[PDB]
Amino acid sequence: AELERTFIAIKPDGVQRGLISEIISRFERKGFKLVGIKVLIPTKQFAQQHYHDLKERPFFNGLCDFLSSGPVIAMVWEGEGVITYGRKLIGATDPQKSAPGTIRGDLAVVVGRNIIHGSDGPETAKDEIKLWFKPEELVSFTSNSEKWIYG
Amino acid sequence: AELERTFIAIKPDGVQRGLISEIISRFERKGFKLVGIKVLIPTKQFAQQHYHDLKERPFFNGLCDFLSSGPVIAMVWEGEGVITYGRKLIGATDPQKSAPGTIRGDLAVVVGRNIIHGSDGPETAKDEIKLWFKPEELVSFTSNSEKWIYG
Amino acid sequence: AELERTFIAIKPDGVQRGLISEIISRFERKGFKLVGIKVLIPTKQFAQQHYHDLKERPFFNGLCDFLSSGPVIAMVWEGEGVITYGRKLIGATDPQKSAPGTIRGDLAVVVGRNIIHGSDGPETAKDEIKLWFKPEELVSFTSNSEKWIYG
Amino acid sequence: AELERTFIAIKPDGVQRGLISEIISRFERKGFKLVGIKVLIPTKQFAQQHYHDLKERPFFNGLCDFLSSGPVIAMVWEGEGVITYGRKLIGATDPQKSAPGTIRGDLAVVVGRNIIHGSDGPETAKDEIKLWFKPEELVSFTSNSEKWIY
Amino acid sequence: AELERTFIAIKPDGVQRGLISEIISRFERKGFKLVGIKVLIPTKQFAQQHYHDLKERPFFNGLCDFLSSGPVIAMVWEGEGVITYGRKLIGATDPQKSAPGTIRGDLAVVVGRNIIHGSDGPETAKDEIKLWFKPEELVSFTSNSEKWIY
Amino acid sequence: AELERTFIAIKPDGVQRGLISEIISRFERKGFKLVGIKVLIPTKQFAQQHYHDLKERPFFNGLCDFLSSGPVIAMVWEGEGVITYGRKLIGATDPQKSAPGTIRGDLAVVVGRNIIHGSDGPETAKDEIKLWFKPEELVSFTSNSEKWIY
Repeated sequence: AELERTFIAIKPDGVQRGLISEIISRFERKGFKLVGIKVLIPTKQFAQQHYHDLKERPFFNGLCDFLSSGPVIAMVWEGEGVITYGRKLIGATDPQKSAPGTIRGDLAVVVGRNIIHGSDGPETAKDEIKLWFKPEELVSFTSNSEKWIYG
Repeated sequence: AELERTFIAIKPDGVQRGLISEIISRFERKGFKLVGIKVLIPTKQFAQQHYHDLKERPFFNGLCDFLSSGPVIAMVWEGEGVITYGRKLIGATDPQKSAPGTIRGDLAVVVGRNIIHGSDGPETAKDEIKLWFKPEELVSFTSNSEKWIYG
Repeated sequence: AELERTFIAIKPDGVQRGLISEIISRFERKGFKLVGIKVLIPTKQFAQQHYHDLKERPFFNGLCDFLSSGPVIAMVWEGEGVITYGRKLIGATDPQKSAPGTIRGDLAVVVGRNIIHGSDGPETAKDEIKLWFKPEELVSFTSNSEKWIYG
Repeated sequence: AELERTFIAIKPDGVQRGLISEIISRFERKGFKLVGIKVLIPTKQFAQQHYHDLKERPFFNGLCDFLSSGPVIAMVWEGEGVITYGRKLIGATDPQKSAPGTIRGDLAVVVGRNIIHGSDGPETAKDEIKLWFKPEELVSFTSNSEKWIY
Repeated sequence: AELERTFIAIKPDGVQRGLISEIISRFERKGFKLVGIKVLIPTKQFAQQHYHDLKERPFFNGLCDFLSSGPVIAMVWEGEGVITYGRKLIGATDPQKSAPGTIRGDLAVVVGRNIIHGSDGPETAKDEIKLWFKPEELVSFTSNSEKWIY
Repeated sequence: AELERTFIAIKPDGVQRGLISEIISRFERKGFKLVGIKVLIPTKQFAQQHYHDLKERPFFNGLCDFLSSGPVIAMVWEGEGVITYGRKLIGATDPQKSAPGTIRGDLAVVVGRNIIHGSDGPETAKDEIKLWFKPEELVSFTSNSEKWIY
């Protein structure tokens, strides 16, 4: 249960707006642990693979062109219910409908530039991790704070 | 749409409690842009003009005496849906009923000292701006971050 | 009304995770005032006295063993509606169900390690204060900011 | 003594990089009080009568174009020794040589884009304040925290 | 070595200006541990046996009245070299002369209201701690983060 | 000139003490750009070819065991004078001797656990970067804020 993992990615707008430290702190200070991270520029190809679910939607091409229009911070966070909470933390899809206190609510204005992405379910989480990370890049260790975060 | 503007004012209590930087950061870090700002001490007269809508209410006189009991930070923020979000950011009228994460919720205790004011609609927004700022004091420029905030 | 007081305690997990300054700031920056504080390690005995209400529940013993498994920051905050708001600030009992922006929501993961405790009612508040503090340790003064927090 | 005022301006690069809240906080939290503030886009000319003591240098022109390439947050801060501490807060002219903890040392990288400006003396202060603010724009009030700051 | 303790107190002006969280954070985040804390309003007399080494000076009386003009957050911090670093954290006696990054350099303006106090040596520490805390008020535990701090 | 890169790594004690966000912010907010980052648990051996210039010292072994006792956040930052300022940001090798405002002065206590590492020169940088990152792992893009930083 405390081994659940989710995929979080700071999209290009987030990175180009210098929200890395800020976004990372919301997950770090919560008690979740960073078991994988990397910077990279998705190829339009790769982008389409990540969005394979939306391949036949109007905005599909835009999403792919955008997700590959700049650097991206890919991450994998471990923790109990981290997938669900990662979303609670991220906020509504549209910033204008997210409550202050959530990442999108505090740091973004409109849907098209909603700075971050988080897995929306246990399965997509696994797929998304499998797609952005080679198992060698992932880590396994016990945080010192674990005794007090879960006990 | 991305040109909408709202009026935000840090009332005397807010200023006397040193919440300027803090309040400003909630709007700045969101992605909205400061197109007008000034410090000043409203005259009871001016105050009544701003609250003209409440001229025949019990508390009217209190509001006017208070809004002129010290310095005030008047501002105009530009951004898509900034008027509505400016309110979401500000929180409920009564601090005790605002959720943590909102300005009033985090930084104020009771209704009578709810530290800030934001326009509550597209029309009052225009009137309020027209009343606190001479067009010369307002600015127009494109933020560097615009490409990534709206795209 | 502005004299209401509540009991807030940073449990061992909170202290062992270095959340003192952070937790304290949420109450301080709100406008409430610290009228009593101390550090100490509850004895399993004392713990049972504090949890006397849950003496015949499965988890009772766990709670007592835990509340005495390390240092604790006991506090008493004064302010209008501070009891109720202290809870709003703390968030749901289970971190996973607390909204970002609340202490538990931002800084904790699961129910068993929900880092803090706040009185849940005007009566328990009085009892809890009476139990953790000798009247000599409590203070009475008027904050300079009072004129602007309540007026 | 505690009525000393200095002029602080956030340069276009500062504003453009959204450092308004951050900068203002360094001053507000110290105890100084904001007695004058406005946002404006300096005219190429205006820029020149600000950097006038440098009209002799080979960068005066470069400076003037930049100080008008975008919005500027002009400010007036009051407090004892504010002019001098204002500079300590800002740090060395060259970010590379500023100490971590100072505005430029933390938020800027090179001299050409040192995001902020602060009067360097009692005189330049007096002038600078008069050059950027009409006396009405400034306010006079005693902060609630004055009794505990001084 | 890592059991060294120092006495830190937030003066009335500090408390009155709501700097409790801010100050405590500078210490907590460094790695030192809070082993003793209380809030109290020093009696005019109590103030005098604290500033006793200064009963000779012409401000001893002024000091004593002030240290009792309001609430005070008294604290005891433990950690290696805490006494010395505690002072570095606090900064110069005179805020005007403290470096940005230090508690006084960031949150205070003048000497008369330098918001905080920290033991200046191993001895004054020992005494100061005994003068403000009963041995029960202090705690002894090994922080979870000890293994990674030392 | 503005393509200078340095290697920054958050040591196990740093990661274990949840200072990832804090450290990264000191760099991000300055204007430097994250062009390479990964998390990994160095092998006892790997640790040795990093601290190789110290294989002569009586702590080389101690160092190597530690740099592999837990996860590590390895990073590559780009910006003008980044190598040098990166060090100013980090502060003295010994936390006790670092100034408040620096990463070690604020978040660490002793030399043995100084939570972070930063290349000390242009050469060691070049090597260190090549030792920890495959050229694919690094990225090349011009940040939106480049026009206002330089």
